Amino acid sequence: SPEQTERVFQISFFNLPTVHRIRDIRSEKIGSLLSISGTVTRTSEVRPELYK
Amino acid sequence: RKRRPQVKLTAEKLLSDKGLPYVLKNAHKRIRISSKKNSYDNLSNIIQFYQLWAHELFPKAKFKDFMKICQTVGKTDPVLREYRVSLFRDEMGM
Amino acid sequence: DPLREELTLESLSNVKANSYSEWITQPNVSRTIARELKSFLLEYTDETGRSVYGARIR
Amino acid sequence: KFFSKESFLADFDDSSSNED
Amino acid sequence: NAADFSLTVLRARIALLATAIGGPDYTSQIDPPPYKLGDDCLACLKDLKRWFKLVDDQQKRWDVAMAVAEYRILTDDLLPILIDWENKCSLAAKLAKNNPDHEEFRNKAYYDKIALNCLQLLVLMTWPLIVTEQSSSNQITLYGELKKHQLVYKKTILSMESGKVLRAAIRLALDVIKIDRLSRTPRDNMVLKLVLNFFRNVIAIEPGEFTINTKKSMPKKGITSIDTLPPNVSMDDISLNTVISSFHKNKVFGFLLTLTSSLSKEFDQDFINIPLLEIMFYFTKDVNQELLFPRTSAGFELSKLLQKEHQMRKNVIKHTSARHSRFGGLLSIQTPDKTRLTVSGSQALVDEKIALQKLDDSKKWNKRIIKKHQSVAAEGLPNSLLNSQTGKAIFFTESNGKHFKEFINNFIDSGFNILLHSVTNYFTTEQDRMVTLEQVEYLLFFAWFVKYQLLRSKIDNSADIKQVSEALKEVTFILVSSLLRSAYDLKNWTVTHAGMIAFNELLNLVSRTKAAQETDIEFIVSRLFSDERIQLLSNLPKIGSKYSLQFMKSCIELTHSVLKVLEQYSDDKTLVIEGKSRRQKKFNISEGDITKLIEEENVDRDEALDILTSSLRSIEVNFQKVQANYMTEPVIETYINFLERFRELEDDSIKKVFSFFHRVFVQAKEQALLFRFDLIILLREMLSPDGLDRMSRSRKYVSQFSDYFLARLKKRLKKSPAWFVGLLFPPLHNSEVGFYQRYGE
Repeated sequence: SPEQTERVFQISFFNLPTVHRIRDIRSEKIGSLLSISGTVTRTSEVRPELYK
Repeated sequence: RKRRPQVKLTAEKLLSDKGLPYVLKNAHKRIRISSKKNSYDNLSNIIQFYQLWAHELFPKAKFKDFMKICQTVGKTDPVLREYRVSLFRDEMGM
Repeated sequence: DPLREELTLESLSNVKANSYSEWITQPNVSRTIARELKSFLLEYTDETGRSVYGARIR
Repeated sequence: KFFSKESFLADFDDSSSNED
Repeated sequence: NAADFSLTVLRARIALLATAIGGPDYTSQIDPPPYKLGDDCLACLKDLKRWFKLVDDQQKRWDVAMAVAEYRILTDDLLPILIDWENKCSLAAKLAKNNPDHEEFRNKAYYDKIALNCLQLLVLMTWPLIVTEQSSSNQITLYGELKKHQLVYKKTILSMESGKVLRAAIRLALDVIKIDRLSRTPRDNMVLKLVLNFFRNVIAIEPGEFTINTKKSMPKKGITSIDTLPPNVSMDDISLNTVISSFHKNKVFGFLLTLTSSLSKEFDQDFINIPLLEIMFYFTKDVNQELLFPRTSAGFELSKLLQKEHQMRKNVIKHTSARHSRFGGLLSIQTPDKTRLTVSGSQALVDEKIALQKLDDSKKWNKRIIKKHQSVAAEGLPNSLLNSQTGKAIFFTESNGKHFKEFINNFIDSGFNILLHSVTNYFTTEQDRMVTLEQVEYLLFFAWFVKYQLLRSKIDNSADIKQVSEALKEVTFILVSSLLRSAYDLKNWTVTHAGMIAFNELLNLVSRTKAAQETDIEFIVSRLFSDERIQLLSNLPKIGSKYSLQFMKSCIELTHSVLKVLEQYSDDKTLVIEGKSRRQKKFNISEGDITKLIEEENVDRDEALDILTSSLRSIEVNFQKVQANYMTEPVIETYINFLERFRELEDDSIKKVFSFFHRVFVQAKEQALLFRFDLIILLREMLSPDGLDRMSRSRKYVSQFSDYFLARLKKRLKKSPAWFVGLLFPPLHNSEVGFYQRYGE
């Protein structure tokens, strides 16, 4: 196994004290930890991002 | 093709009516340093009159850049030097 | 010749390269896979006793 | 505070033995 | 097509050699595959050494290094060989300690030779890459990629099962050490130098620099990144925390301690005196000593940092408009000369200062600011305190910081004195042949360990300051002063900065030893301030303003130390100093005077003639003269330029600057030096809510100095209106009116 890359660790923070609605989303709290309940209409293809 | 020279701070510019004679005419009237005011308000009042004088004299440059070009012209121009010694000589003559 | 001198199968298992494609790109190694695959196509028979790839070439 | 070389050899061999 | 054909045949031959060194033994079935040496493999090690000799050295090429690096000879061949030798030798040493003469190696000499050759390739391939001028274009083209491959080398060395190759290297060293001192050949001490050089390569590897071509104009996109990192290599792997962890786990620290403490009694010191100092410097080039003493606590400092950020964010959003961007507000301001100036804003509607800051910021013409372009990086030198930002902090962990503190404490308490004495023995004969690298690392090693012992003695009374007592010998005085003087006369500015740091810490050590005991102290303060060195320290601030921020901060600390150590002798008057006499000082000697001095101080007359000559050049200096020599206008210019960076600096540097401003403006009593307008603009910026924090202790003395400054300013302008011009311009030099300008008559 010669190919060895850095592992892309993903951090998940769950169990927030409050949940927000889509109607309650404001632009004053971007970059902040939010929880949103909703119904998915459609999903997209699992596509590759260019990460590094 | 020589079309235009870009303007800089010159010896004729300081010796105009709007310049250092304006400073001698109105700086003692405008500048007020008081002990009741705090140092921020006193320093800003020092900066404010000179900033309005700079924006009337040479508006192309920023104010710190204006002080830098005044330092360069004061080191360079001899007419400004003899005017500066003439002010001191005129006040010690009286 | 250094571009022509080959190597062996346990030296092929030893990668000594950053990626797979840079290893396959390397020349003498590329001729080693070339001769090994030629030996695989020429000398593959099943339990019956017939070369499958010879009949496939035919 | 002198550090002995024989103490470093002894510590090397002992931490080879059990490593604590 | 000769060049690419030669390149591909060279890469093919290195690939064949890398396959010919060894294999992972896939034939044997073990869950970790044990590394097996190839047949006739020591000859392959000699072929790699021969290739690195014949091509890389004389022919001025670096193609062999990348040809090795892309085929992973260090990653996959040398390190498994050395680690297998280390593990086998450790197991054999255990089994031989329990029962001697059982389970030996079959071919131990062969394994030792191939281990030594692998360590030779580790030293030869991880050598520090310096590219000076007049070098080959191949090295200039290949330098950045080879630095990245060396970064991969350092990560792989430190990360492969927590660095067992360090244990292999110290085992190769204790193969030499077990032999007696008389029986050791110079090749064995050269093997010791090889091990110490390997450790300096492991420590010394740092990320490279991003070099750009400035012939073409810079486009509108500009520089998007200056990252110079390989894919799998991060900044955490390269950093010193992993180095301290891998060194403490593999007992590298005890090895360095036991070679430093018995350097004179056990080892030939001339072989390993210089790599040991290089190792100490490569630890201590990027570590600040104040941060090593920390004085929920992480959360405590975090909560204080969020309070500071909250106060700065509140001061920022004071200027922010309450409404949105398209909510258009136009304001027409008038001067008492009747005019109309229009500004666009909502916050600027009410207060005049935000509107005038808008009118200053609306201009799109910027003056030229010339740059030195950082020519220190052109020389071959590592990144250190002379190159790093003043706000750069090394973030040691608890265990790594404690291990580093223990290692530095045992280094000073065991063998800092012996190592310093050996190095100042070696360099005082090699002073005219050393390039800038050894001068910089010697001065930084001396200054760092003197400062750390000073700080440890200040914090804790258990430590003794006399543990750096061999810093105070005359030989180190002569070496540091001569290095600083030769750096100044040749206009070399990196060694000048390092010597300025070393002289500042030398004066700090002298001040600490004088404050502890109140003697040889008058002798050494006469020794340092002799010759023309007072003029040297006087004209160092006059030339400071052109150079970088770190040079200027060292000018601050050196001038503060000079004035603090010279203000102690203001009343005691003991300022006898060896001075340089210019014209004739010849005196007809009297042998009766000579013989009565022989009776007086018990001396031979040849050295009494020496004393009689040296008494004639002795002079006395005035401390008021020292202050008045320091009060030149470019000194004020460089201190005002240093106070411009008041956001980045801590409280101590601006405390030193405002203490010198108190020295100028209160004590010396000439005030026209500080009556310039850049100081007024800077004081407005510092005293604004956007500048210094109100909770910080710096703003108290900044406000007090500004109050006293504007009091004297309003006194001077009330007594004389012509100084309204004098704030704008540099002060006047005509002798008929200059006395009235400077002092008011």
